[PDB]
Amino acid sequence: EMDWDKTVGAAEDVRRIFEHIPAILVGLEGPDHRFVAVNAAYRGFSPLLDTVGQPAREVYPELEGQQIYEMLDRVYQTGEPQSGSEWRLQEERYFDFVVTPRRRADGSIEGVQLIVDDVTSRVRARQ
Amino acid sequence: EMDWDKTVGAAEDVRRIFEHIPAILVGLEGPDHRFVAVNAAYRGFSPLLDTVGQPAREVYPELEGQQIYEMLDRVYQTGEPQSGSEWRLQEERYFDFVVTPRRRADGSIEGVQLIVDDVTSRVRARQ
Repeated sequence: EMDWDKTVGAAEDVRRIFEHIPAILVGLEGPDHRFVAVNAAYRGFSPLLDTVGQPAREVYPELEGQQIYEMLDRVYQTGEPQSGSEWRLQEERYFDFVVTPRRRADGSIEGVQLIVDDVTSRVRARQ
Repeated sequence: EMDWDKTVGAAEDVRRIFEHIPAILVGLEGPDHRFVAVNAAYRGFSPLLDTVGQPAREVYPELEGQQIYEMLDRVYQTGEPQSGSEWRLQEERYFDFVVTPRRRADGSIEGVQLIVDDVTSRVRARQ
């Protein structure tokens, strides 16, 4: 078994690092993808805050299992990692991302987490 | 002021998300860059563990202020973010990275954190 405090870090410290990681990060939990962790970069990309605990589909209903929630479901249900490339999201933006499962010690799936990358300027550079 | 538990997440939860973020992440503290947070991807890339608390230069002395520690210093001292592209590291690997400062509420610099990207296969694909 692992000693988390010594091997990964103390919880408050690790939270503070996460907040400041220079990339868009999100953690979700349970079959309804409740927000469990979001850092400053994430909140910058979406200025809807005081957000932890609520189901994703509930804070972002303007989208609906299409086609992202459905891939969050697939990762949650099957544990198969999923990647997207250059997905449009209405300004008008494009995002790369990877979603992976999070397993408990018993091997069961607890939730998912994502790193997102804003690649708008890269596609917009296609003249 | 921000309510961390509600806005970013509870500390143990956020730590657990961080552990599982599918990208190499590291947090350091103080003028000697003591390890403060490292996730599974990081520990995979460097299987030297039980590592939190120690100064970087002390666990990786085979490198020496060259030319990376020196750029960790520059970010710590000046607060200027730094990016690297395709840095070799002896197998033989190549890494992209971004290092940013972490400021206290008083505006002072507490440490730095990094996201690292292994891009070996991308350069190795140059025939």
